[PDB]
Amino acid sequence: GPGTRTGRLKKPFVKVEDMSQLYRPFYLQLTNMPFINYSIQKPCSPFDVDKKGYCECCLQKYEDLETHLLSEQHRNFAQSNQYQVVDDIVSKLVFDFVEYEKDTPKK
Amino acid sequence: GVKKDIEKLYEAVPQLSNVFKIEDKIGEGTFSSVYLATAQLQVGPEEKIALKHLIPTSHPIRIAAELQCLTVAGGQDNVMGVKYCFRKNDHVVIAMPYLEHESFLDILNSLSFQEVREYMLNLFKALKRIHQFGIVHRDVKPSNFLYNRRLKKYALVDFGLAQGTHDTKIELLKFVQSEAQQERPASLTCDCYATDKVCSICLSRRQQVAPRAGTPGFRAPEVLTKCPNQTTAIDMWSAGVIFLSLLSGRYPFYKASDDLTALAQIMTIRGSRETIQAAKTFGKSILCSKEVPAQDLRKLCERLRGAGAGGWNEVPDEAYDLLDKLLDLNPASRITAEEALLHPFFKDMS
Amino acid sequence: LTASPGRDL
Ligand SMILES: Nc1ncnc2c1ncn2[C@@H]1O[C@H](COP(=O)(O)OP(=O)(O)O)[C@@H](O)[C@H]1O
Ligand SMILES: [Zn+2]
Ligand SMILES: [Zn+2]
Ligand SMILES: [Zn+2]
Ligand SMILES: [Zn+2]
Repeated sequence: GPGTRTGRLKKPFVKVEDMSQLYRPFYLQLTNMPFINYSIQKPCSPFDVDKKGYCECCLQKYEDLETHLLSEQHRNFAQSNQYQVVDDIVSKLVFDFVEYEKDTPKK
Repeated sequence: GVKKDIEKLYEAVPQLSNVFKIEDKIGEGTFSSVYLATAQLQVGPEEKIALKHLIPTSHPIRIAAELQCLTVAGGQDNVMGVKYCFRKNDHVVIAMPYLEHESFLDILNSLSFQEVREYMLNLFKALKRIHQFGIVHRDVKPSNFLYNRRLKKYALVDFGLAQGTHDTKIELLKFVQSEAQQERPASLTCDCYATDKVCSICLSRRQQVAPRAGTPGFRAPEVLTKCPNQTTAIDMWSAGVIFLSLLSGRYPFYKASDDLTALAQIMTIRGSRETIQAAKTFGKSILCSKEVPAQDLRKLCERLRGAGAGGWNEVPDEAYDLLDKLLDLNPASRITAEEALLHPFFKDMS
Repeated sequence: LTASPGRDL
């Protein structure tokens, strides 16, 4: 069992393993294996039984998107030259919308 | 709520305030928000525009690759194109033509069978187009394939998860290849292989890395089992899942909160021995504690959809044959988009 | 039915 890390999986289970045996298997154990339910009314699935993330610029997990975006590290990346690859594509598109002058308050 | 989001978008990208009237938020997803806006054209009438605000945590190369898919592959063959793109710092907004569209769930039970044929044909036109450029979309599902029933217009959207084939013609997707790069044992092998056993050898091995960006319920079996070398075939599997929803009337068809539960549901539909056999061909040993037979697709879909009227009363064998080829558990033999357009299901069409 | 949180690169 758990102490020796040796034993057998409680059933039901699914086990997947790469045939090279280079990698850890991965397992699924659930109380009930899937059952096709034809009685549940369409469009429900026949299997129906019923701001956190990673910043790719900073290479950092965050728990609140808005908070991360205001951080000093993220602001420095946002204002850097790292977006030249985007601007290079944009410069080949054609702008065909009407652009208005800014409205200034009067009196 | 929506009002503050719109105000913040104008603040984030101030040029938008001189071009667009942003009217509403029409999409909220993991990597973007999409807004409906009106603009005036220099030489045409007023147009409705979809403004896609990419999440500002997106890496610039990922932003540019999405844009390059739209500019290079998009704009024809039912693939969305791009009109312009606005950037201020980390805020990028892609302006696209707005296609008014159906909710898939809403129309699922009123589509005619002929309209299901037309929908699938036009989906395969879009997939043939992107696959020609070596784009693996990874997230083919109804919310990424816009459908206007009245105008019979279609648009594959959202290249935010896409990866390149080794062959890809999208330059920036060479920086986001679908081929995984692995991380960085006293006994290589153990006696647990292909049994219900675990031991200290196999449990202590490193984890395999493989791509899986996408949406639960639409991932092909080779994705679920961590095949590091995925191809455009994963998109054809996803198209099969859309077709399965259309023929069964059930959406979402699969409902699973993790990859192996999704695989267990696929085995319950397509059979465990069949799935195990296919997985061996791409290097994966699957063991299930119970054998389950493959379902006949006609009986399954017709029992889940219920009594058919008109075209639904006599669905042709060719439909379920095409479904079987799209839901081929073996990604090497799975039908391609080019082949799907030639399938007899599409007799007498465009 | 949203995309999972993670993607490549
Ligand atoms: N060009 C467009 N025209 C009309 N609606 C669009 C367009 N692009 C996106 N949408 C709407 O916005 C939703 C989100 O679009 P998408 O590109 O998938 O972003 P996300 O990754 O946030 O879901 C779509 O399902 C669709 O309803
Ligand atoms: Zn950041
Ligand atoms: Zn999307
Ligand atoms: Zn072992
Ligand atoms: Zn099983």
